[PDB]
Amino acid sequence: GHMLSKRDAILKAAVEVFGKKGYDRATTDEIAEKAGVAKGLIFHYFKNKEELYYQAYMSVTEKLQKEFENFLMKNRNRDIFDFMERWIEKKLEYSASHPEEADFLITLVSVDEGLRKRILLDLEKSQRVFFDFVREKLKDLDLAEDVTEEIALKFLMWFFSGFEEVYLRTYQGKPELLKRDMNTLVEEVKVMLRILKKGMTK
Amino acid sequence: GHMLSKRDAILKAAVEVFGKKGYDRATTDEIAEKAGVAKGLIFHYFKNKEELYYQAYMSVTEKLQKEFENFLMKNRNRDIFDFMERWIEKKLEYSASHPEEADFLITLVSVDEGLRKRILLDLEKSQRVFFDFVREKLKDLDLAEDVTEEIALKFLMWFFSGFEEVYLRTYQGKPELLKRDMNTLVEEVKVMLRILKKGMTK
Repeated sequence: GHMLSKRDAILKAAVEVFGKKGYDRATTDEIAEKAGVAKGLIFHYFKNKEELYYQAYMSVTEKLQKEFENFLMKNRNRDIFDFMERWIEKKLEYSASHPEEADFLITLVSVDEGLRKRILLDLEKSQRVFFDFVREKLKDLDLAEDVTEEIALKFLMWFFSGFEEVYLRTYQGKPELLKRDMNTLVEEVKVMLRILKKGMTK
Repeated sequence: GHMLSKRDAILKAAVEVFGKKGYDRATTDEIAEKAGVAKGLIFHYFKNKEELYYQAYMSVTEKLQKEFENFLMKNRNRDIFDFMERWIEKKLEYSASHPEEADFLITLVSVDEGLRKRILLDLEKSQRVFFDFVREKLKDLDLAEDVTEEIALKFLMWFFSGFEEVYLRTYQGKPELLKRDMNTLVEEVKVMLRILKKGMTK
């Protein structure tokens, strides 16, 4: 019976403690105890706590990216609002089923600005897949002749990404509550995208 | 030539260091050096760093509340979207002119959950003034017969409060950039509220 590589064990423990305590409050002593490794092995694979946080972050966002690209490739031809609605439903389900990953991702706010910036630069190339897709699909739309593709794209991304942020924070450490509110959230999201569509297009 | 009371000097220094470093990284040693007081006087007026953060937070949100209630009392009779547009313009101006307060307020995310929760409970009574006002003005509207006052109010507050959050973070430590982007931001905000209005109402 094979176990996790020592690297993946550290990363899973990292995802857990960081998510619980936050970056600043978490200790690599604790992450190592939790991983069932000697304090010094964190140093071998990672060098320092900042680098641990960073690889942990890339490792989780890499998982998410694969999910997304599969979804993209299957639902590419959909109407852009239908696309987003469906995608949000899917992220809602991931989050309730992967609460430790969820709690961890939302910790990106509380890290020193230089660490956070590094992550967003190294992440820009992947987040631009969804961004370029929407920008593309917006061309197939009848935009209200006071609304720029720029404003539409801006509004749409901000709805999409702030919604993520709002529920992750509201339901941090409370997965069963998210699950209880799932159906309502999905229906609220539906109407909201229908408001954007209507207000946004001719 | 009278100076700040020692309490207000501590609080102003608190607002500055917390805003710079964040709650966890900031030290009360540093706040006291910065305030030109002995390390022990923080303890006399405040007891601990958590309590310092909390009074600092109440003190800044108390300033904001007075601004808001004056604005409310003058612009009470406006159309609710016109009201919000104007209010956002005003908050944009405050923030660029009071960048240290701005940077400080956005630190509420990175504090331990129990401190953050305390602040939001003690703050609920004041934030409900704006909330109850909007809820009230929404009754004077022709809501699209798939849109509940609940969803409308939810969408409107989330636009309003996430916009605050987005610009505070985007322009953290960069007041002259906010000022440069002011006019564009105000115009983007205008169109976005016009999209909500249109999508939201008959």
